[PDB]
Amino acid sequence: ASKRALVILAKGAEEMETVIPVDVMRRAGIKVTVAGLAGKDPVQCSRDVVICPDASLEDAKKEGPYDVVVLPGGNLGAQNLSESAAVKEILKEQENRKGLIAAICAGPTALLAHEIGFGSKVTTHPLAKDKMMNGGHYTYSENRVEKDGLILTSRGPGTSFEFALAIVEALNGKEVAAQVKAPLVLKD
Amino acid sequence: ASKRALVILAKGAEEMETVIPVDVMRRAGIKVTVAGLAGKDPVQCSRDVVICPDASLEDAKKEGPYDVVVLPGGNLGAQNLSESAAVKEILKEQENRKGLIAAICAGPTALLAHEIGFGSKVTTHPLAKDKMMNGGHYTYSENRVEKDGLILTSRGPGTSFEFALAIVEALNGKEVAAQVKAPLVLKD
Repeated sequence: ASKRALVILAKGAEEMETVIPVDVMRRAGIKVTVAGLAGKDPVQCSRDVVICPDASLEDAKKEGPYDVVVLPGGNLGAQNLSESAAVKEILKEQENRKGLIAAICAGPTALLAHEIGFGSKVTTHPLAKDKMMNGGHYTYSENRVEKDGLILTSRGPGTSFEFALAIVEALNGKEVAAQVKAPLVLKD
Repeated sequence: ASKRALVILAKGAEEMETVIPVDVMRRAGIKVTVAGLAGKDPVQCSRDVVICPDASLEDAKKEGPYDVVVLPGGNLGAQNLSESAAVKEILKEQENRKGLIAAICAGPTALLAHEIGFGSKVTTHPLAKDKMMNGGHYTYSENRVEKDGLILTSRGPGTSFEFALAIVEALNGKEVAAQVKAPLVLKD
């Protein structure tokens, strides 16, 4: 009866956008797997923070399904996500089974690369808007967090807490999100 | 001419309170050393995120002085900081040379353990107030970020961005803090 979350961690990911959702989701009682795109080895994030993943993506792939798949941002991280065929397969499968897909900052651009969720309203970092909108396959929003159908997107490192709590509310409900939020000492 | 920051990372530290200041300080051009209290080996944070430190504290100790020493929170992390004689020596030396000391959430309780900065106004997580105030050696503030003399404190994971930007403003000035803040997409 435990919800499961997959966070895909590639070289160049924004470490804040990785750690905040993992931490908050685990506070909400969600079982989170931090999966390394390239294997089990430690991952050097964009600001040189080095994180050890829980598992390789190859192994985590075999322990699904997940109630949410989480794509952090970081320009080089998102580019690595966008080029990986394993990500394509994971995302296409999640879309087909109507599971939640969550991406933040530059992360949503991996959705375009993999032809995921065309027609949805999405947001990105302002600096990633042009890339996301190439072809007009999505409708753009400037909301700090945007959720359309099963696609949940957010704008940047500074929206990471709101992004993570939206995932919690989607998986575990508004009351759990509220309970997890209070000890964090967020402003609003 | 490069400012230097030491972040002391112990088992049980709050990983969000560790990664956010490191990332933001590096965006501000500060040279940050993430130093592991127990050695160079990977550190399991409070929500099971595993971070690889840049160096052992023993080695980082020899490459000072630092313009700021940063104590993350997390209840067990702060307890490990409070029990370490190496932390005592590092903090006492930083106080004597009038360098900045920054602690967040439960981190400030290590200051009391090590008799650092008595008489200053400080804040903590609400749940750590009673511990910090044992003996009446500090004056308590409920401000989200508090700075009195060379002691900079903050309240919780949700204040981590404001805490980190206050460090930047203290070391590099208000204009650099403002430049680093804009791409983060913070609300206020």
